Amino acid sequence: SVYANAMAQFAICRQPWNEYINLLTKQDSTPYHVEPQEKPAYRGRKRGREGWLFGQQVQLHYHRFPDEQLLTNLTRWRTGETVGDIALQQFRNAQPFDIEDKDPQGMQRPSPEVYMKLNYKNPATISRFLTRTGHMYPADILPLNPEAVAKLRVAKAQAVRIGLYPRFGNPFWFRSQKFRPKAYQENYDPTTYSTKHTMEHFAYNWVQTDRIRRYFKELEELQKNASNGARG
Amino acid sequence: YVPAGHNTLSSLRHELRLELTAQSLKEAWMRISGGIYFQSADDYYASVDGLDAEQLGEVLAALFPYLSTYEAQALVQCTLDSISKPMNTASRQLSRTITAEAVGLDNAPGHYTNFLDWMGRLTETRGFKTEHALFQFSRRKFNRDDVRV
Amino acid sequence: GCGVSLYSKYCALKDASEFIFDGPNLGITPYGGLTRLLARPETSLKYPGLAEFIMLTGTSLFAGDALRLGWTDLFTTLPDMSYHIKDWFDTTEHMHNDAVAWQLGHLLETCFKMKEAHSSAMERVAITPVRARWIEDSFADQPSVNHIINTLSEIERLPITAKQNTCDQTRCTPYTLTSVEAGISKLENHRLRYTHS
Amino acid sequence: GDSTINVIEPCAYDGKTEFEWSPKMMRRLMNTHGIHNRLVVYICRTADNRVIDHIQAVKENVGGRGLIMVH
Amino acid sequence: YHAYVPKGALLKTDMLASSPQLVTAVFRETEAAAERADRANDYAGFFSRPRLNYPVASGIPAFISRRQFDVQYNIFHHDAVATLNRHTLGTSLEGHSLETVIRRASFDATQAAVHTAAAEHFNYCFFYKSLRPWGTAVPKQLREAFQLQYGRDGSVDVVEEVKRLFTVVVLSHQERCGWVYLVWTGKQFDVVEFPHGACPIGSDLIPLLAINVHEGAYSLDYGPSGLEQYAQNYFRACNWFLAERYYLQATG
Amino acid sequence: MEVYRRITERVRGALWAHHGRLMSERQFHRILAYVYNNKYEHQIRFDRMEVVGRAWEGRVEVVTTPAGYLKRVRVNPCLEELSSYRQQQLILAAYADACAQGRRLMEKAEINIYKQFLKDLKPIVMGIRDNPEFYTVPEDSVETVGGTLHMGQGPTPTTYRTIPAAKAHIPVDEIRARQEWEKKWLNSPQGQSWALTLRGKRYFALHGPQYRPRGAPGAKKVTMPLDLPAPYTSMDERRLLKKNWMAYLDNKHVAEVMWTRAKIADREKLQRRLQETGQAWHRPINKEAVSRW
Amino acid sequence: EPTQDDLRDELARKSRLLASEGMRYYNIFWVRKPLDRMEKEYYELKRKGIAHSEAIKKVLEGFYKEL
Amino acid sequence: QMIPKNLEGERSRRELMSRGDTEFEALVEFIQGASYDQLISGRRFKKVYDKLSENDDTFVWLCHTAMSVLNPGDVRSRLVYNHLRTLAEAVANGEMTLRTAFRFYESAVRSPAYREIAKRQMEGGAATRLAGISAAADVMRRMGLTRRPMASYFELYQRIVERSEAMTPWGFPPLFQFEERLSLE
Amino acid sequence: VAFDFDDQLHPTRTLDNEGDSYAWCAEQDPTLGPHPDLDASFDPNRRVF
Amino acid sequence: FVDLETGTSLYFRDTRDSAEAVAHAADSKGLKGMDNAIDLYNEYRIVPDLYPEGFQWKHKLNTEYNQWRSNTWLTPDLIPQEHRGRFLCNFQLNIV
Amino acid sequence: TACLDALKRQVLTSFGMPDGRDIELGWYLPTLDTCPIHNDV
Amino acid sequence: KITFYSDRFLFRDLVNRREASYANVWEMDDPYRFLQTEQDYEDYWGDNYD
Amino acid sequence: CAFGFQHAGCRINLKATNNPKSPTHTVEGVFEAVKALRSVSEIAASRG
Amino acid sequence: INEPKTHQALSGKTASELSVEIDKATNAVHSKLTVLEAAQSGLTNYYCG
Amino acid sequence: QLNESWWEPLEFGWEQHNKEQKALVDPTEQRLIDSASLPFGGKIPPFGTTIGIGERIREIAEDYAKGFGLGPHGHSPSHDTCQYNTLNAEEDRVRELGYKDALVRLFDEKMADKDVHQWAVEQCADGEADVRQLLLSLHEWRERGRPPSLMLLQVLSKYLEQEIAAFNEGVPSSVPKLSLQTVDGTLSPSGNSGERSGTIWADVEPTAYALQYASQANHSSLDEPFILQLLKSAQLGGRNA
Repeated sequence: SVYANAMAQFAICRQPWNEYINLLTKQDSTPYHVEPQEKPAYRGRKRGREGWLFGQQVQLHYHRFPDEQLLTNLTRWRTGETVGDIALQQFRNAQPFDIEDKDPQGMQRPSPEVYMKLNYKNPATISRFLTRTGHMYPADILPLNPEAVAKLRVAKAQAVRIGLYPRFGNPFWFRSQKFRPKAYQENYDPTTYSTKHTMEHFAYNWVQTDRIRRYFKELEELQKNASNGARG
Repeated sequence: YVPAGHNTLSSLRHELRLELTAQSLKEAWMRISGGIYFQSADDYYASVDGLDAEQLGEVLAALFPYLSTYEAQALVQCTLDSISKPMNTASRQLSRTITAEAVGLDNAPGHYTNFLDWMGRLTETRGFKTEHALFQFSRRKFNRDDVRV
Repeated sequence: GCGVSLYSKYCALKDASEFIFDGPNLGITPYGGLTRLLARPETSLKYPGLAEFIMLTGTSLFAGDALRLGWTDLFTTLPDMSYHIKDWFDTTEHMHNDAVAWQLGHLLETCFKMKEAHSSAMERVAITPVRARWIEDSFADQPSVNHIINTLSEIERLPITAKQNTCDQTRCTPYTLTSVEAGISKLENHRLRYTHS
Repeated sequence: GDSTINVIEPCAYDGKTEFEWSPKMMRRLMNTHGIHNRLVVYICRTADNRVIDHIQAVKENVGGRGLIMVH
Repeated sequence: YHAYVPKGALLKTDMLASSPQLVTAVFRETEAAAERADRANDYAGFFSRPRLNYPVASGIPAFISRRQFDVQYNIFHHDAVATLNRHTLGTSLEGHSLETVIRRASFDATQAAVHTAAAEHFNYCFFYKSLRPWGTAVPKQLREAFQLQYGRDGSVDVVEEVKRLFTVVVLSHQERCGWVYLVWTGKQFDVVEFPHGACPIGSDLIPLLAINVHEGAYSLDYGPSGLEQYAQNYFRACNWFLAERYYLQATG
Repeated sequence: MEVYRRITERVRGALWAHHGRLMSERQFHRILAYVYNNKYEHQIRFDRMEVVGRAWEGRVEVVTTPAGYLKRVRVNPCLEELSSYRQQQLILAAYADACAQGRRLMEKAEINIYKQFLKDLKPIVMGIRDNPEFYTVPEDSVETVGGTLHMGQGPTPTTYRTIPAAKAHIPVDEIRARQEWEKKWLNSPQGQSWALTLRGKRYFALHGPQYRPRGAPGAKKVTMPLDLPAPYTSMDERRLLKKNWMAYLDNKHVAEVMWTRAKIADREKLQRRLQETGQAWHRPINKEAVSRW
Repeated sequence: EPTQDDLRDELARKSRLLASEGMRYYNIFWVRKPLDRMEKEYYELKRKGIAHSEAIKKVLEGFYKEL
Repeated sequence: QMIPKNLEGERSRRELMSRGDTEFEALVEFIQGASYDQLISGRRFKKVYDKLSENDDTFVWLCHTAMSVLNPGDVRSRLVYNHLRTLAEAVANGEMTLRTAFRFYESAVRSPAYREIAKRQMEGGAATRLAGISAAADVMRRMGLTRRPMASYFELYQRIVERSEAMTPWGFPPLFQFEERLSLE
Repeated sequence: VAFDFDDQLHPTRTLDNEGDSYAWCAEQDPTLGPHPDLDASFDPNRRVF
Repeated sequence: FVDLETGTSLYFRDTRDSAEAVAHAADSKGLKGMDNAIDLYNEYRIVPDLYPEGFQWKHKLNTEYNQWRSNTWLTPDLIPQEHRGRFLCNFQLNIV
Repeated sequence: TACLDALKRQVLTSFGMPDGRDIELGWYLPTLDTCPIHNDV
Repeated sequence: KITFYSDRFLFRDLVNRREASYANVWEMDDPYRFLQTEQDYEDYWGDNYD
Repeated sequence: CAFGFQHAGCRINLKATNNPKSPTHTVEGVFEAVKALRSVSEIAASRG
Repeated sequence: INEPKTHQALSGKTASELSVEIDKATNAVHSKLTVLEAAQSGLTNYYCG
Repeated sequence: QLNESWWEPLEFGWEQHNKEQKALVDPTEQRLIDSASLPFGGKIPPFGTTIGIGERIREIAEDYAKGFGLGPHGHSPSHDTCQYNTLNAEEDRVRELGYKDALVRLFDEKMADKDVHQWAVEQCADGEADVRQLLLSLHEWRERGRPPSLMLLQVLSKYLEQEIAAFNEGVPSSVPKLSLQTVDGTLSPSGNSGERSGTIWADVEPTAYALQYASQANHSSLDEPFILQLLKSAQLGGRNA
């Protein structure tokens, strides 16, 4: 306008409805948020509805809804066992891990520095993507970025041309091991494809659950032993 | 997520706390009784073999005198129930029913906690144990003697 | 267009609705059938004199005050609510008054009658409780406009501390850029960055 | 659940074959065994560079290039 | 309209002498009620002020006054439940009914505020229930239960002996802050007394009548000097149906 | 029209929800047809009469039938030269003024329609209502499975009662006594003389049915007003249950849905009444009148 | 199908009591939540001009205080 | 063959009214195999088992509805409640299949701007199931699906409790989920 | 080139800097978030690998 | 629709403005025309009656209707479960 | 925030207002934008 | 016929009906308000040879 | 005629030498076509 | 109403056309509801000037 | 009561009319309908079983039992959302109150064994009041809870005056006090606000009234020899039906 100064002093702007709505209280609220897993996608008239991850026909999860631990554990709740329940707390809404490939074919591996250090005079950063014999780890196994694979084939087979990488082998293997991610020893990367690892862990933690149970049942045995040994 | 206020690396050599919690009672008892744990009040009572409820109610009305009569018994039951699983008895159950009933329709939007309580109310009826029996019958957890009885 | 909207027997406002009955600013009598909505006994009662106020002083009403005058029942906060009406009335099937009444009323209830997803601190209100008092005092029952200009001259002189100079938190005129970082980023187009810091 | 365009066909699966419709051809479509039937709508582009259905084409007795059949 | 008409106001057979001020002041109130009620629904919590099954337009008849009962209900119980929803919402005991907060944060210091709030909340609920606008003659399944306990070569005044015991323990409470309940102890009746911070569920007893001897509970109706008249009047507005049908499920 | 559709829909729902009686839709539509022929018989002679409007100062004289049929336009020849447009708008304003007049009489006779149809639906609501078995409660009472709880707001209403707690007093009694007073009068000194006066011959004519000759239209004798004591007359549900229960269920189902919707009408008329006189608020704030049930 | 359809990350990773304050056993879906009111507080602060990291701390400190 | 008796008027209704509690009388006939002159027979047990599992269809359905339908409107609202009642009513009484009836449920008309009303109430979309299961128990206790009322609720409750233990305990492969050609044991 | 009902169609490639795509809703409700139908780098000639 | 009460207010939407409804400015009180109820019996039939009532008498059972009017009640094992008490048509079987 | 609060009090004084007045300050850029201030930085 | 009329075919007829008034009631409703041309009159009174 | 079609005509395969023909395929084909048929009122409503 | 270049300010002719399209729609037989509004293509904030 | 011939076997209100004949009439000349002769166990058969007799019976019973009108919350009971009687809360409330009246409760606790004829020929003098009318309204007010009539209410005002005062002792200035006043002949307890008798309920269903009332068994609803009556009742115990 031209001359709005009078009533433009108390202008009544618009209210934050987007914020109000986003900050309403939701019947689906979660203490710790988790992005739901992918649904089955119709793969053709030959293949029907299959998920992509391994071909599941459902949505991999453990608990969907806000109640399904409470509803499962109702009578405990009405006798009052679920006031202190930490078994209804830690695992009220535990959803499965990102059991997938965030970037499957490996577009994000390696890290940008590694390219610039992937040249011919760089057997050090070459040999951190080749097998202990110089073999590339196959694309199904170590999914590399295509540019990485190109720079790497030419970098290895140029270093080998000028004789600055062994025509066979991996001279930087143990030094390279620090960069290569030691995974199946202690830490459990839930997105591993080794299932021996997952079974070690399921055992070891089932070992420990059985260990609680063992310790306390033998303590109760000891108690009933001390009964007759102390009173009679 | 590790729940709130629940300490993980808490030991027994870790000094005792002060909060009247089920976890606190259970760990203090782990220090105290060495290894006794009861699946309810009545495992402890089958261990004590003839100590009734009043037989500890009077003990504690004495032990701490500013408590009233039934309140001594209540401390009894509560320490039991807190180092155990809470008990299934017509006493507690009529407490719950009379109380929720005097409480009335609630302020959760869809009478939600009322429906939680009523889905509890009929979960401890005979009809529930009747149908639980019928369901188990459909599963054959029994034997010839059961059939005959 | 004020009369257009407010006279359709289902006038769903939004938080974008605002009725500029501001006529005389162009030197005309206000026009548009809203004058009788303003001369509704109900407004003259609820925010008295504000009836005369909107006519004479060019001021805009809004979603909230349009609601409180008792003007329109409906009010949305949804996106593309026209489309959400259209597809609902597609899925509808029977064209009998007993069926349209429900297939309609149900949408009014679900997306429009401000139930359980609303808040008065959330609606544009331009006669907010203070302003209601201001205006009932200043504008009600003064049979002229020179009347009102004397009656308001006084209320400019009444100092800040009087027992009738009611402050108000203001939904202040926002600035242009809301932040001084944005001010500097706006300036850097009119300048030449230097080739080192 | 099903599309309102039940079927839709081109008058010609070819472009090199323009099918000019006689006004009588287009009058023997709206005449199903004695029942006047404007059901299946046929689009034909007249000589006036207008694009009209066969119904307004035979209400003015002009026939046009065949464009589509649809119903 | 009942859903919009604000939560305390009273529509009327409008007088048609409704002045502009007459209308503008009540609208100003309703707009106040509107934002305080859009404020209640975010100050709000798990528990709520139990509704009562009877009118209290005037006083609960021949016992209490409109103003006196609106005092307790509207301020003191609303206080109790409001601090309960301050205190339980957000502690390891959240959102299971009073019957489980009481019992699992009972007899405890480190949660003393919690248990006090809980018990007082219930207490108010039960007094509310145990009233009734014109009193229930003690029923025939109940009077005999009280004959079995307090009949000592007696006449029809055995429930009168129990009223005697009611008034007796009303006055044998002195702090003038608390509750006197007739209960069923799991073996026999006894008019138990109650501090501020306890309930018959902390006491494990079956509440069969709820009396409120808080100084504030009769300050306005008769004052502290009319406590005996109040402990009497309460029996023209107690609900021996509630009492008796609780007693029967109590026994078996 | 919908005034009388609303009225008789609410009366239908009444004579059912206030007594287990159903009105026969044969009758329900004989009522509305009598109102529609009320309007046709007004419109008939309304089309033998004229309303005259006139534009500025009376230069254009538009002669019309009150229904709005422009019959004649006498014009001043200072108007033939305005334009084609302004001629249009001026004759249109003259038409509009005449229409205002005719519709003024039209609304002055639609109140006569209201009133004859009301004298008509009198003995029916007087039937359902002016019987010993007619009683309501206060609209605020929380009607419970076994009766009606009490209100809390606006204490001590004023329960009326339209009926003499004495013995029965019915309009047929009143009218028979009316003719008896009339008789004693036409016997009395002022009676027999006023009867020979114009004031008496005029009354005799405009109100003496038993004096219509053989042939004249109108009531040809004197009539007592009608008597339809609902709670003492099973109206239709008897016939419906005898013949077929299907029609019974649906006829009562409609009468009940009709009363239900007249209730919804009172509810929304009240809702605006409150948002007008400052009782209620434009969006729900008082949920506990719905959420505590 | 409309039926089968489907920041506070850090307001959680900094306080496990802030998450669960209505949602430990079953999301108490009608009481206003501390995570909620802290989101509201966060946005008010960041529009008052406090940087992201510092509004994080001030939100958490205001919560800890009101606890 | 599971051929139901084609009913009639008085005579079939005599045979049908004098039935009494078939589930019990089956149990009577099963146990009576414990008497001296009879043996406990798997055929009697299986007639009992089917006379008790008669309402398998309605129960498996309503359990799917409660627990596999993210965001089912307001089921306690009489609209969706009537969708539920009429569908489950015609799931028993065989007029509808489980699969088609579930599609009718998840497709019935609920509320305009449905996603928009949802994304206001639900973070991940999947609402609380208590309204759902209360609605379904109300369904089977309003419709006399069972002769002994608490049975409806008990099965409705326990089947849900038991499934609550499975991995992906709330996804069902649409083929095997309800009836079709090829099913699961 | 053909879009389903409940499936969102393409996002509009904003200007490069994408500071003002939220500043040009300054007229709008103050708190509006980023528009879901806006994009800095939506290129429909992007060849997927 | 008549059951679920929602929307029965619209038939009395005219009472938005009390003064206007009493004034009867526009006849258009009706949700669909001049009256709330004008031609409830014809005008609504204009829509292609895709889902018609059909046979809806509960006078005598589905079974007894099927039985009086059809040669299928005689042949019970033939009609599968869904169609059982339904048909009122005398089906001729032609074995191709 | 010290200097800005000083500035706000001085502004109120030279303005003829109390010091505890609810006052926000806003840059007025060379381009007729306005950009509120809250800090010392 | 199998003509499909667009949703608002009747607007022309509807405004002609909303506006057309009649000198009196009987011109408003008489049995020959249908009959417009000699074709209409003969197709009506063809049966009636008299 | 078992459907009641007074004015209709079905043709299959263009001619009875065109394979496949069989009593099965004939009954199946005609019933499939009668299924695919849309009513006129349904056509109209579909076009609104 | 599609008229943002003049802020939805209806000309005389446009209001004469609108008086007829409004009732042409509110007289059609398959009209249950008539959502009348302004199609501000991003060029105005006005409903009907 | 359908005029159709399939309806009358399953006597429709069998168990309810039984409850009413058990409660509100003497066991000496009265009826009782039996689920034995009643088809499906007397109760309705479950859903899947009967090919539709029980179906259409439930459906007619439904449509005749549906409640219509606005309720205390502003909705027909089948409005889309506004639920009533949630978890039977209305019968909960009506139990936790009962339809119990101060005035008749006091008349009881006063007479408490008297034969009503005895009391009536007492309170009616020779010419003061007619025993016919006073007995009539006495009964119709005693059972089948009504507001007591004018004459009978004044007779109560005089006769109960001691218990009336004992009710009227401890009132403060503001509370209600049972004031048997008939300023206007309006007997509606909302017109008196329930003071002319101690009634919550502005109009009680006569029969749910009489059901609670006859369950209050201080009246001699068993003409038997007394020690036999109490012996049978005790021995056959609390499940005597």
